[PDB]
Amino acid sequence: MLKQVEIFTDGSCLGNPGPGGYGAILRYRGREKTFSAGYTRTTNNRMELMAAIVALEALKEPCEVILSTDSQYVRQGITQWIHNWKKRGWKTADKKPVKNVDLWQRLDAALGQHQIKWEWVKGHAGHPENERCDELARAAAMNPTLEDTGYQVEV
Repeated sequence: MLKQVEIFTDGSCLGNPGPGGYGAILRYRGREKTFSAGYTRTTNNRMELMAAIVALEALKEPCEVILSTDSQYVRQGITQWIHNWKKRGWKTADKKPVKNVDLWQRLDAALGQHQIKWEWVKGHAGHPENERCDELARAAAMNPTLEDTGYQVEV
């Protein structure tokens, strides 16, 4: 049994907005849990964030996690923006709510309990687990069954 929770995530979208989905693989306890769902109308950025949310939300106690994803948007958010957005109450410079604040806040809450180590992989050089996420995300977007409630053409 691994001594660290391993998480792999990916998200895909056919349009902007368009049908999209995510794939997440989680290695927790002695199991391998796979999560995937497609949404009728959403975006690539929101699916990549949803991948990470559902995997962390599965975590029932404070863990030491290693998250692997080739998503620029999650990376950008986590390394450059998230800190600053909390200091500014989740608003832009022109004082509006940040884009996808709904998901970034959800993600923020989900990271809180954990000791997380981020692994940013390049698309063409991920582990066998990242490729399966991609494949899952792509298949989910082809048969979408959920509604992305928080999506807005708007804010």
